[PDB]
Amino acid sequence: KETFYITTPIYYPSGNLHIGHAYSTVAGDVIARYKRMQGYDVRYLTGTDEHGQKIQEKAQKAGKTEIEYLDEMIAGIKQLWAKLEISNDDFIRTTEERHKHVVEQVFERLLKQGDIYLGEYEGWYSVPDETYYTESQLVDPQYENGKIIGGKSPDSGHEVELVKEESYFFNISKYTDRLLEFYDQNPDFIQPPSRKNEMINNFIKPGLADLAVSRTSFNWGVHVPSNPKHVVYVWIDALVNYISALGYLSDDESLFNKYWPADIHLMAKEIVRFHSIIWPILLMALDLPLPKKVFAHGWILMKDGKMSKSKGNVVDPNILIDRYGLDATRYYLMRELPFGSDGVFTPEAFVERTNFDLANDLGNLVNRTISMVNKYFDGELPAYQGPLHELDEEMEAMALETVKSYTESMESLQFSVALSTVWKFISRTNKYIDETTPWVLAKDDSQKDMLGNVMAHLVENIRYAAVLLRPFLTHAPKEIFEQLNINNPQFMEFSSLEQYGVLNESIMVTGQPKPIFP
Ligand SMILES: Nc1ncnc2c1ncn2[C@@H]1O[C@H](COP(=O)(O)OP(=O)(O)OP(=O)(O)O)[C@@H](O)[C@H]1O
Ligand SMILES: [NH3+][C@H]1C[C@@H]1c1ccccc1
Repeated sequence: KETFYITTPIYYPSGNLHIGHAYSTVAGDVIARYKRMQGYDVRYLTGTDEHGQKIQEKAQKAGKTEIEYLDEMIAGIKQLWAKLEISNDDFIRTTEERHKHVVEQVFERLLKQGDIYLGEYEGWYSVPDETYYTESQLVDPQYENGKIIGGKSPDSGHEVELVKEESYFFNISKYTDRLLEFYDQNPDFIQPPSRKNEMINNFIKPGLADLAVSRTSFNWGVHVPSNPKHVVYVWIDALVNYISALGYLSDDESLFNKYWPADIHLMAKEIVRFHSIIWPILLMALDLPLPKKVFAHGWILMKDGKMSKSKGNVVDPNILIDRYGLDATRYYLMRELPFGSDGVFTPEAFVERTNFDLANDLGNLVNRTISMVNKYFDGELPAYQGPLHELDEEMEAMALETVKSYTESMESLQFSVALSTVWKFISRTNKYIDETTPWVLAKDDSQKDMLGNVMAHLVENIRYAAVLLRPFLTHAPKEIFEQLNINNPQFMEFSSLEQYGVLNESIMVTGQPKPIFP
């Protein structure tokens, strides 16, 4: 079996996760499930970014130890992934020894190699962004005798603080030409490629400054073994999760050798710089292969901009699932919000997706079909014979073309296009009923064969849609197979879509049709 390794960002458990976090984790889940159905040996990693002042200050404010705070927050996150039915193969916490020990080895190795040297970081820092800023990067900067003496982060808009402490530096500047050479040789590395140029212009052109990779002013993080008063910079700590979770630097590196390098790192656009500059340079310094692709999706937006945990301008996925069901929540996120751009959430757009696409187009397609099979054939769906109706040959071709087009969208992580292409077919299947007017055929017994043929095409079309939706919807496909009494597990797999009309034996469909949705 060919291997496929996909990761989400490990999220800061600094508050309740929102549909932004759900998008990343569902998107990763869809690709994992898709890749498993394609016959790949899949590992899907998610986790939590638990070190740094951002978390430590949240714990102290809550009046709790960092670890009690974190266990309570991680509990909330793991409840959400369970409810969203995320098929992640592992959950990595940066507070785990399997992670901390790898971060220790990596730092000690880069110190020994001389990539890391002791200095002092004197400059601006955003605790909420866990990001170093130059004075020119600050928004609403404050001037005093012609000097910038304060300002806000350009990312979060939180006030930055002045840092002046002993710090270990990683000489990332000497890897600049090698990184630019890598981009020249691998121009498809960031997807979509429209994110690459802004990142090079913003972060490499001005000159790769040496990265402050340790702190002495607080103690919540991995301690530098050779200099324990130093704590590893949360972003060095965090990035290592992708290889630490595979048992890199452990006795048995079988998981590492099998799944590294990662096929896809998922993220939103704001942390591309960490995954596209610092991460590849760190991997160069450790002499490890680079990730194959960074897939950076857009932001889910509200009326007041990017949906943000710290801001509070949020939509809780727990509310959406409890109120409208899981299928509607997963469908909305993947369909309404194209991967390669930003998208505004509205409750109106959510209910329209939920009611018109799921309940009406798909839900009513299944109900119409089973109702007619029960009415005309007393529940005995006649076996597929061939394209007996003059519309069938062309529709059977559309079924195959839907699978082909769907595949092309899925391989480029164009989830919204894959789903749009499936719904074009679901719409055409509904239109097949309107065109064939099977109620007219039910009159004479001379048309009983053709009526059977129409029923067999409706059901095979539904089966195609159900199989293609298995990565996206975890409830609807199983419910559809149950109600149609399709029990062959092979007829739920991608290979069964290779030739139209697999149901060549008669089937008793459910005598008690229930709504597929919610
Ligand atoms: N608005 C959003 N749209 C899409 N994905 C998002 C959004 N917000 C967060 N994410 C996902 O979570 C990642 C950022 O993780 P993080 O824990 O920093 O969330 P946050 O809401 O931006 O945090 P905070 O508001 O506390 O700064 C993104 O890279 C993406 O994977
Ligand atoms: N904003 C931080 C969550 C993202 C992250 C950093 C490094 C590795 C994985 C995830």
